Amino acid sequence: QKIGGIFIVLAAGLVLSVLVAV
Amino acid sequence: THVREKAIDFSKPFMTLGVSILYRKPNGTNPSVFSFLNPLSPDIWMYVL
Repeated sequence: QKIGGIFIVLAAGLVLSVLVAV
Repeated sequence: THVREKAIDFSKPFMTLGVSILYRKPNGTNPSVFSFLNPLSPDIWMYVL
């Protein structure tokens, strides 16, 4: 639809913010 | 009327009227908050918080 499955980019920013530096 | 004027002869009418319409009354409605999800899909709610 248009209403579900959009949340990915903020967790991808978290991956850049936290996942990047182990 | 005319086709009865053809049929028989007429003295003055005692009431001249039309057709009208008969319908009911809504007699109230039900307000929210009992639904407020209607434009949105009913699946995706809590995931922001």
